[PDB]
Amino acid sequence: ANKRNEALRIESALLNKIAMLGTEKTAEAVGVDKSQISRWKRDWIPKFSMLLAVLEWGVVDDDMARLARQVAAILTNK
Amino acid sequence: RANKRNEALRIESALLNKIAMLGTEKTAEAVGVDKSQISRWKRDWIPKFSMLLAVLEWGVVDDDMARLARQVAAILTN
Amino acid sequence: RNEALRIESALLNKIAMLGTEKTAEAVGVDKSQISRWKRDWIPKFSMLLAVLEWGVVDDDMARLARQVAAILTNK
Amino acid sequence: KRNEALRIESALLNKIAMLGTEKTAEAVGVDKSQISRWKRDWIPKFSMLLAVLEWGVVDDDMARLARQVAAILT
Repeated sequence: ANKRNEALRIESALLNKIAMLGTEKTAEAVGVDKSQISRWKRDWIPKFSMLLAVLEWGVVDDDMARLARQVAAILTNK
Repeated sequence: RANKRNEALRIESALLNKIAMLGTEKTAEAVGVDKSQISRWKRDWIPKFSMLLAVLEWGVVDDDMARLARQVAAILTN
Repeated sequence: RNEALRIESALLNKIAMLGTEKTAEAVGVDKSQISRWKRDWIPKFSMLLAVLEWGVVDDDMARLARQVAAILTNK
Repeated sequence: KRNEALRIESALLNKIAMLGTEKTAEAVGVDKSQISRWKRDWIPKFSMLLAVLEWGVVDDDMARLARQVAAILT
């Protein structure tokens, strides 16, 4: 349900940030030869992408956002 | 004169701070794990991962940095 | 249950300000304990101070609330 | 100095006495055979916390906090 959808939520922001930076730089800025990394995404990012989801890494994120753009509400609105 | 090194460390902290705090309470499916548990896993891919997370400039939230946010945020929210 | 709670909230923000890790180090508490610290000891001492009608209050957690108002309140 | 802690434990132990070394240990909770073990490791540590928490955490210290505390509150 949510521990799985929200894990994949992270598999996705993770893959996306590789993408952004460069599959290349995000791979020599962080070990793992071209061939190994990428087809590593296949099997090992999904795994510790659940992990983050397990730590609620979301609520903190989301809460750090809820509160953020909630205090940005005494600004938006008063 | 650290740029990435440090954060791969700041991040890596709060992680094994949670893979023990909530850790092998649920962490074998949380990451679908070998015969059974392995923190020998963690020293394998958590440090690399923390790097990635750092490289990806992924999140932050120091645990007592949050609290302060929250408090300030509550102070600014009444 | 008393303003012991109020006090707890204070001490924790101070610890947070100064830094949970620097503060454990500066105080006795080693990273091993920091939780016990925050979950038995802080609350318990907070009662004592409440009972002791001690008081010491969050002025510093003010300067922050407002000092985050300085930067955020302007762009 | 950091016998600032001593002056604290001192003032704490005074308020305690001045109020009741039991009217107090129940006001907070805890009894006689442990009530004595309380005076010594606990009060001092708390005094030390109080004395640490009583260091300046100066301006620039207050700035890096106020900065990133707010860097997340946006």
